Amino acid sequence: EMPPEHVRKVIRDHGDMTSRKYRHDKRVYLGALKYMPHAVLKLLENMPMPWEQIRDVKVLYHITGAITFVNDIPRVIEPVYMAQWGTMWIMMRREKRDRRHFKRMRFPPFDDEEPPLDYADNILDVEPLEPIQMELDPEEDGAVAE
Amino acid sequence: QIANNMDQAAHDRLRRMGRTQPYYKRNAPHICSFFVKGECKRGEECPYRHEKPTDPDDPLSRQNIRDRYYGTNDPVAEKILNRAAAAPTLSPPADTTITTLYIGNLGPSGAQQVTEKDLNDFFYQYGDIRCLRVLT
Amino acid sequence: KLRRVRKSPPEGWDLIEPTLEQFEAKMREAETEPHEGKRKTEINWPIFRIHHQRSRYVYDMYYKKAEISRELYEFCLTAKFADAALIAKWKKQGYENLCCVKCVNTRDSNFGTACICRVPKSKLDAERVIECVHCGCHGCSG
Amino acid sequence: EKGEKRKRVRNDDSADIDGYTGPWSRFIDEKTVAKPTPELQKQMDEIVKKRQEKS
Amino acid sequence: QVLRQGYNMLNLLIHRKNLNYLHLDYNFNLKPVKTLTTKERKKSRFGNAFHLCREILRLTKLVVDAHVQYRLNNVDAYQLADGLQYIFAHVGQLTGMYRYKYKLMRQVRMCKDLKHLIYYRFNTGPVGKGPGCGFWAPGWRVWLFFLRGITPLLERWLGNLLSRQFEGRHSKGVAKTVTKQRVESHFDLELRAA
Amino acid sequence: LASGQLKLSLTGHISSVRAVKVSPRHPFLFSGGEDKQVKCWDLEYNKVIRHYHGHLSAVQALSVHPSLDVLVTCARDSTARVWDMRTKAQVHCFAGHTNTVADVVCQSVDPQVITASHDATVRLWDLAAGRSMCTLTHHKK
Amino acid sequence: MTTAHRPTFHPARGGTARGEGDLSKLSNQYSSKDMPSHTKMKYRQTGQETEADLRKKD
Amino acid sequence: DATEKTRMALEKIVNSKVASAAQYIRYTPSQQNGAAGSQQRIIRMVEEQKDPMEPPKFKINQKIPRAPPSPPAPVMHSPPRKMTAKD
Ligand SMILES: O=P(O)(O)O[C@H]1[C@H](OP(=O)(O)O)[C@@H](OP(=O)(O)O)[C@H](OP(=O)(O)O)[C@@H](OP(=O)(O)O)[C@H]1OP(=O)(O)O
Ligand SMILES: [Mg+2]
Ligand SMILES: [Zn+2]
Ligand SMILES: [Zn+2]
Ligand SMILES: [Zn+2]
Ligand SMILES: [Zn+2]
Repeated sequence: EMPPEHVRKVIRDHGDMTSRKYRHDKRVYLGALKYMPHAVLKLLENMPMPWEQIRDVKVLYHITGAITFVNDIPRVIEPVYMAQWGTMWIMMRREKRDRRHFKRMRFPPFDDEEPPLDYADNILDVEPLEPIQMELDPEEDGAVAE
Repeated sequence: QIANNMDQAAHDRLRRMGRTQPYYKRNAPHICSFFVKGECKRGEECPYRHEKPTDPDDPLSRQNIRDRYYGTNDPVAEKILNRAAAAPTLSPPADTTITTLYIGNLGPSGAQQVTEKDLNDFFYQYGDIRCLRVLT
Repeated sequence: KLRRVRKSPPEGWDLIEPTLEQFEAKMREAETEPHEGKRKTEINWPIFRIHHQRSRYVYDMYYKKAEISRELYEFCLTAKFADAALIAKWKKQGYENLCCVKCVNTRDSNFGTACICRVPKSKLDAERVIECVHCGCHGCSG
Repeated sequence: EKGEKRKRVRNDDSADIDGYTGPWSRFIDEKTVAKPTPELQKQMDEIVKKRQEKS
Repeated sequence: QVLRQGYNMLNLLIHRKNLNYLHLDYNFNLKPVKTLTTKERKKSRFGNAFHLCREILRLTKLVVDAHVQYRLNNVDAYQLADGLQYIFAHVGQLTGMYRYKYKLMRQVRMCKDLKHLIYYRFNTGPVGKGPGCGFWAPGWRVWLFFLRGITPLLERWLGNLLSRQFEGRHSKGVAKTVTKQRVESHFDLELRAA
Repeated sequence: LASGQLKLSLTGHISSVRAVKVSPRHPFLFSGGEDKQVKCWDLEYNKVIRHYHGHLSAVQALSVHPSLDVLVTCARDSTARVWDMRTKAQVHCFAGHTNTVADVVCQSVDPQVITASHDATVRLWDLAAGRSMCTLTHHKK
Repeated sequence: MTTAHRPTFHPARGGTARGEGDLSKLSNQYSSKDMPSHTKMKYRQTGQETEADLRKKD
Repeated sequence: DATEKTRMALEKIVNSKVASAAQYIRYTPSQQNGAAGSQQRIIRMVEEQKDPMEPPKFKINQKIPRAPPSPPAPVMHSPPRKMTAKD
């Protein structure tokens, strides 16, 4: 494996595709489209469950940035996963009860002319606000809580 | 057309002009155009050559591919052909009745000198000698 | 990177952190400096050169200098301050000055050969200067 | 045959953030850049103009 | 990255065709920037492979933008989960996909069924109607099983779109079947030949 | 064959049938149409499961190779085409006649394929190499 | 004179579409009907009566 | 022997055909100018790695007339039956 910064630099430099130095890559960028349904599928399959704030995934990516595939298959120990979602059920019901007013977010979340974010600049070092997690009681749950 | 082609006299013309050693300098490398501008920050590392390009007046620079392959207006071909036409060769005298050939560079007298047989057993391949004379 | 490991840094961390924070400062510049006036290869080379240093620093601190224990060294590998796949090479006899990983790889070359920069660069040629395409390494065997 | 290597300017103390090398090497004597002087420039200077006069 | 990549790929196909009078916005709506003539309409109409890819990328942007809004810290944990739940059932609306895939409506109905399944049990008790049911995972899965089947279909369709675009259209001689309309005139040719 | 009784009618073709062969090695029946289609019929379901597409006008003979899994069909368009009856792949086109073909017969030894044509020639074909090497021109018609 | 509504006085010949013997030319487009079918052969059983079994019987 | 010969050629073809749908060479060069002192060369072939993303390289719907027929076979008829006035 090799430094995560490399795909940032490649994707950042190529990204406009007006770059005419990169124009030779344009041919490969088009052909990658054939796989793009497969890249979407692997991305959404991996998506972080609501008790995770950040998930690090392994990706397989083309040396020109042409396409990024997520190489994980997300496996779970299903009694743990049913337990984890069972705690989300408890917590999500509690919040909907307690909130009084719950502001559902707007869709699309960004305007049609708003370009996608600079992630290394914008997202990378704003620290995430905490996820949905139940307060496990370390006396009753100490087999599991840590 | 080339596989069948028969004219041994034409083949032997080509063999003389062809040259007999491979020219690797034409094989080997490209020229450093940042060095032509004069600014090659790569300089010791460079791959490409750091030497004078061919001047743009020099028509040998111009040659396309198709002109070369089809063989029309090919500058290097014309240079070769002009020297081949310039190359000296015999044309016989205007006196039609002359049938005499001077021969020279036979080497010195002694064991290095060719015998009469060495002329007899070769030049009679071409035609009937009427008289033969040697001046050692 | 510390959020990724949940446990807090072990005892040594005050010693390495001033340096490790400077390597991050370098890497953010190298990610972002303009991609013009440099070859299509050259723009990537700062990323690998800083990555090599940062791993070499953590590696030298524990192995050469012993100034961090095991627990902080292994913490650095788990945090991903250190390229520990690459460090596994530096431990090897004959690779102890290696540049990146991609130059050892062989399978990504055309002819199935390691990169040129390996080639005991003393042996290679009388005068040949080299900057291999993967990371600009001039020769990493001696 | 039947029966020195050029010296390098090494800074390989890994803590020296902004200065280090340890397989990145310019030699104690090296040309990083090479250029024609002015006489060789003036020969090449006319060449690019002669290419542009074709237009 | 996958959205940048997906955006650039479709945007490059537009430029490859040289349809510079179309604009693909960052939410993957394909708008025509001017009134097309006739010939620009004939040239630009290109839907089934391209739009189903484009709409799957639209869905992906809705999902990833929800996570982005969370990571910025302007949508907390619960509003993301309700966002993700909403996106998967209500994707029938936000999916322009329904048009091209129209068998896809099977999945829209099945997420509607799951929504009723979850909401009824989730609301049961002192819990009000309206937003907040963040239990996205049952609906999420339905779209992954959709994407399983569509992945080879679109890979084949996009391979045919890309290949004819690079290779050119080879239809200048393949055999044509003889279905309804052609049957009546085709009987005389084979009769007259016989 | 003995009673003369009728016991199927198979309604898949579109305009006319005129080729039938029953395979001597598979439970399949092949048929060719003036509707430009060659069909494979499966004599374990009586449904159709293969179509061989490439003929440009009416099929009018077909033969089923006695030992390979290979099928050959004649049509107007003045060719015979060779098919692989497993994959539907077409892997010869015996162009070389100049007028509509309608007879083909196959045999295991060379010439594996023999074709007869309204150009008043018979041709003998090298089924491996796909070339012809006879033209038996002696017919006037 | 009308003549563009011609009958087939001069029919075209096969062996010249995509890939017909050209097969390196064959092209990467192939999608709809060709792709998926019947990849395993059904050989007829022994005892189809025909050449050797019929002689075997009277 | 005939049936086995027929399949074995097309089989090797079909595998490359669906794909369409160390190893060395010793080269003896008739051009005797040669590599230094060597009447032959021995040379390593490797295959260019196909980029699995790159789309088809070239336009191939180029179309040209049918190749000329193989030279005519003699026509070999019996002599014309003349049937002139009444038929
Ligand atoms: O999708 P939500 O935002 O969770 O809203 C739903 C949805 O409302 P809308 O589709 O009108 O936006 C239901 O409708 P269906 O999608 O199931 O058709 C609706 O049911 P009604 O059709 O009866 O209005 C129901 O409201 P209700 O609880 O009154 O059934 C309400 O569900 P929640 O109130 O629990 O969100
Ligand atoms: Mg119609
Ligand atoms: Zn240079
Ligand atoms: Zn190296
Ligand atoms: Zn390296
Ligand atoms: Zn290297």
